[PDB]
Amino acid sequence: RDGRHKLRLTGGKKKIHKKKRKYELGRPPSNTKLGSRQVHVVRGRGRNYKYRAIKLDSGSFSWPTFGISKNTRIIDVVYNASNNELVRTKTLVKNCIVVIDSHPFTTWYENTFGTTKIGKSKNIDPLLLEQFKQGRVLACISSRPGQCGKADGYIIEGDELLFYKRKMDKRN
Amino acid sequence: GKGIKKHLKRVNAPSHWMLNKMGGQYAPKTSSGPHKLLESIPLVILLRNRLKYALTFDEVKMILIQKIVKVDNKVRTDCTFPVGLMDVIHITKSNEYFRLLYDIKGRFVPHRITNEESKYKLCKVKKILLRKGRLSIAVTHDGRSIPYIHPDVKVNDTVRLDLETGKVLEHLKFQVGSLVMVTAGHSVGRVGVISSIDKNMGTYDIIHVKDSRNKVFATRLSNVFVIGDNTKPYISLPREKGIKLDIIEERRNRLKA
Amino acid sequence: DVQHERAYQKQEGASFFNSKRYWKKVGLGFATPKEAKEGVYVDKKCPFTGNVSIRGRILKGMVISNKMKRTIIIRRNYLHYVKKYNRFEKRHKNIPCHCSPCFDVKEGDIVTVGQCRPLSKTVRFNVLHVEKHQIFGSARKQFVLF
RNA sequence: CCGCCCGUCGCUCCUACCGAUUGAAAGAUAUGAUGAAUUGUUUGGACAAGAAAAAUUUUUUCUGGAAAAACCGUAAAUCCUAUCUUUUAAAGGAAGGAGAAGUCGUAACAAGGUUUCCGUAGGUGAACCUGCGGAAGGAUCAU
RNA sequence: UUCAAAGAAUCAUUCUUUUUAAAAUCCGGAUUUGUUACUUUGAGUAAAUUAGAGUGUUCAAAGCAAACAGUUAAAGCAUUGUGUUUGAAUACUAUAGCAUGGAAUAACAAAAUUGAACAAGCU
RNA sequence: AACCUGGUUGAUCUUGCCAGUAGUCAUAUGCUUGUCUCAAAGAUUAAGCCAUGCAAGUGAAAGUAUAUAUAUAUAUAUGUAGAAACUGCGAACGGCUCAUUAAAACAGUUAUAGUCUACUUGACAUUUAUAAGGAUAACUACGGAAAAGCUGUAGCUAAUACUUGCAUUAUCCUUUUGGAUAAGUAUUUGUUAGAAGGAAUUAUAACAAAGAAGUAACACGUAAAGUGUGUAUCAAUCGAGUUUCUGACCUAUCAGCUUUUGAUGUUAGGGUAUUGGCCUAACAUGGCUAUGACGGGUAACGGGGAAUUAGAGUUCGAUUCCGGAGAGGGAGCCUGAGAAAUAGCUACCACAUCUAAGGAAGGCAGCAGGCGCGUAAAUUACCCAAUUCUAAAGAAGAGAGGUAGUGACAAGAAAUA
Ligand SMILES: [Mg+2]
Ligand SMILES: [Mg+2]
Ligand SMILES: [Mg+2]
Ligand SMILES: [Mg+2]
Ligand SMILES: [Mg+2]
Ligand SMILES: [Mg+2]
Ligand SMILES: [Mg+2]
Ligand SMILES: [Mg+2]
Ligand SMILES: [Mg+2]
Ligand SMILES: [Mg+2]
Ligand SMILES: [Mg+2]
Ligand SMILES: [Mg+2]
Ligand SMILES: [Mg+2]
Ligand SMILES: [Mg+2]
Ligand SMILES: [Mg+2]
Ligand SMILES: [Mg+2]
Ligand SMILES: [Mg+2]
Ligand SMILES: [Mg+2]
Ligand SMILES: [Mg+2]
Ligand SMILES: [Mg+2]
Ligand SMILES: [Mg+2]
Ligand SMILES: [Mg+2]
Ligand SMILES: [Mg+2]
Ligand SMILES: [Mg+2]
Ligand SMILES: [Mg+2]
Repeated sequence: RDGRHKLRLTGGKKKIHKKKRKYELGRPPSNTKLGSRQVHVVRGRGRNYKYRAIKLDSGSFSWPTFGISKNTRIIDVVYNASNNELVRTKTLVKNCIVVIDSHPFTTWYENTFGTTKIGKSKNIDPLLLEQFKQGRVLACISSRPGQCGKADGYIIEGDELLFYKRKMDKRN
Repeated sequence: GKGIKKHLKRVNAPSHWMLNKMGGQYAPKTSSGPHKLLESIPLVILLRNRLKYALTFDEVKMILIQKIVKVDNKVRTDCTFPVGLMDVIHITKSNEYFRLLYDIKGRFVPHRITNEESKYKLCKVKKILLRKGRLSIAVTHDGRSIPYIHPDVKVNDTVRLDLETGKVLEHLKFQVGSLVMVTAGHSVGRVGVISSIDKNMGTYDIIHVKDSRNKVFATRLSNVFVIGDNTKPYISLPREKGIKLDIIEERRNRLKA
Repeated sequence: DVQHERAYQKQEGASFFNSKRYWKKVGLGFATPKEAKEGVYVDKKCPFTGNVSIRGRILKGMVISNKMKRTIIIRRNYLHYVKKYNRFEKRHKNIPCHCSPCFDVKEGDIVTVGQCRPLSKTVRFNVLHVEKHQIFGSARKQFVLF
């Protein structure tokens, strides 16, 4: 299923002469969603287990500027450069932009210096700040939850963030 | 079903085993181990076809059962254990010590050797890994990992390695004039000095090796085993001393006897 | 316009926030062009800018097409000896290569391509160095022994 | 030269062709329909181990979990077409080859008794004849 | 499009040494200079078969063995004990790929409604 | 041994075929055959069908024995065997055939900086304990079914089955001693820092987060304190998957193909052990082709090779080795390091066996053997002795393999004076 059964670039039918060799395995997609955590183990090749997350929430999210990370419930999926169907179904994949319950980062900031190891000097964006004010912040996912079994991700920043906002843009 | 192959057919056996076409259908199939089957040799062959201590596989097995044959000083009861290029065999009852070497043909001889020199073995490093705690480990052609190797050891050079204890004695860099043995194509037994190394960019680094008849021959760097500094070898070489004669010369030599 | 896709075209291996844009050397004496080091453009499968290491064969060709996006075709023209007639005969083979927009390549231009991993159904190569060259018929028809 | 021989027309044998017959047959793909089994997920919840109360029984919560079901996804198989390939029948038709001292002529070989032959068109029992333009492989290397 | 020239050996010929321009490199001396085809050396390849070396399988087809000394020891070599010499070569493994010496023969690239080389000056 | 003779004619010289002529690890068949050596042999037709038997098991210190037997030493102590079964490992090798398959496979040549890898080897570890928890087999008793390698119930009991779960090292001060700070292997994410390799987003180091699995609740009694079994990561190895380049027969009375059905590419993903239209979505309109694409044919598995050649070549290559594929036909899974396995399973189709008619099992292209087909091909033999494999690894198994039997396939030597 990872295999041939496909035209030959010249557009000639490869007359098949070989079954399907198990090492051409194409086991089917875990459309991993939001919800309470729930993950199965699929047994890949040499007992190499991999963790089909099927529901998720509490991924590890990073804040790249400051280069730190925190575990947060993720409250909604809002964009998917693959397809809008996935976002409709609220399915987490390796480049989904999603919304983090983003109090943790704020709390961390407060603990460290001010209110909304240390190479601080950068001191936050405007857009990001605004986002924080509502509690909830946009962030890519970066793990492939379907393989790794974790919704690990990172906060979307400056230029990329702007681009994603534009993409989202509402309007009509 | 289809997985790995357990058997070896006696014609498909690598020539320098020197098996028969008759005298069997199969060959021994070296166990996985510290050597590459095409450049190893199982213990069975050693016991039966080289030393001729055994007539049969059965006899070899029996011998092994008495825990009396050591290869690199720790015992082996696996009949088809691969012995390979440099390894000292200590048959305990005779108090014989062999070291495997190459002939001037491709063939393994067991060399015969002293107690004193037996205690070490040469080992060429292949890879030099960094591992946890920034500690470097060399990996020898003996499929053996030497940890905490002396920093000046580089990827191709040989290492005089003790057997009683896992630690190393000394190392011999892969220099422009370093006494070398070969271990692959055509010039296999050959022993030379090295003239020159090519150091090709994407490819195999070919090297040229002047003999003691001053006959230059080239070889891949892959399959060259450093054995000395220009003066003296750090091991006892066989009687021929790696001097692959011409065919005519060889014939003449044969005649004069 | 750099960001043309539905996704943000980033450049993996960049490192934006901390540290003292990303390109690499690719080796075998193929000089990374100015357009890779300068000149923003994101390419996952650029030899220099992206994450594909060229390794294996290097073979010169001559471009037939630019029609695909960031992807080129190169016919290798060569001579298959036939022992019966102790003569040769022109033969050929169209290698598809990935380009990367550091190289502006019109047709008939000589290129050299390194191997690299399977980038798509057929493109296993990418162009490392583009000699200029000029052509008058169709590149299709130019034999250049090489 | 009482030589050679040409074609129709009969007669016998064999070969392949055309052939109505939606001819037939098997196989191959391609479409579509239904669709066994089943990976995965979802629903399930026979029960087997806990937690709650009464003196072994009652009600409620947490675990693992069989059957059964639903949805994608692999997808056998069967049926229906379509197309193609392959053998294969057929009244009749029309060739060919073989044979037999058969019928009718005399076409060709000699200036073969209209030189021959070409291409083309029409003709005619049959060889063939005729027209037009070619050729000499002419019966003229020549005024 | 660098043709040639001169010296020594051998039985008119063969094999060898030396220099005749220009540019870069090295402490007046000394040493790098288009691409590919082609060719030469290699490298790297399973053996069996094939060619082929050795070996009286009684011959031979074979095989990959064997030979040697002795009514039972000498001789060797080992510090009473231990047989000894060995052999199972080599070449073939494309037409492609790898490195490689190359002077010929081929291509191609370089090259004027203008092309690049230096010395000075300015940025 | 670089070879030619007869045939057109009344004769001649050519062209030209026919005929002879030799060989074939090339089949058949006819007649004939006293030795010996060697030895192909149901490929060609039907990858047609199969009665019976056999072809993968495994225990010699070393998981589990109140089935049980037994010998010592003083009713206990050790022991020594041990049917059975659980566990473990193997059964993915081997063997067979050649139907498929014509840039596919295969050969050489790369590549894996794109991966997986049991056994074997070597390195070698991290966030009640004088010893933990049940619950299961064989077994006992009660059963059922015509039958099946069918299993029901109740009661036990082990395990190396299954499940828990107990200091020291590196960074800073003092004179080897006494304090301070840390302390997760893969794996994953984000942030950086960077002894090789031609080239690194490599090794590695740090920071912020998660995080499997593990580090002996095991068994012998060994060696000159050892071993077996198990175990995280790394490397080696036995490999495997993909992959680069180049290389194939006949056909143009196959010339345009491929693209809604992924054709060509880009992006993002999903999936994979990893790369990849491998799959999904979105977007391009590509890609191949007279140097033969795409079809068709092959009485095609590929190659190493075989025959025959002076030299070229031509034909063959089912068939000793390597590779591919397949186990009646497709398809689908489980186990496992490795299978899309077929003497594993599920299903359908096509064959087909037993049945008390309810059901049940079955797959010789393993070895023999039989029918069929055919021009066309051997014994239902003996053995593990050799060669090897597997195992709890001398000690057991092996139709793998070998030895004979049949054998005018071939090949060699050689009577009949
Ligand atoms: Mg199979
Ligand atoms: Mg007249
Ligand atoms: Mg007439
Ligand atoms: Mg006339
Ligand atoms: Mg008229
Ligand atoms: Mg008329
Ligand atoms: Mg003839
Ligand atoms: Mg006799
Ligand atoms: Mg058959
Ligand atoms: Mg057979
Ligand atoms: Mg044992
Ligand atoms: Mg038992
Ligand atoms: Mg097999
Ligand atoms: Mg366990
Ligand atoms: Mg699509
Ligand atoms: Mg076939
Ligand atoms: Mg074959
Ligand atoms: Mg056949
Ligand atoms: Mg069958
Ligand atoms: Mg199957
Ligand atoms: Mg069977
Ligand atoms: Mg079946
Ligand atoms: Mg049979
Ligand atoms: Mg026969
Ligand atoms: Mg045996």
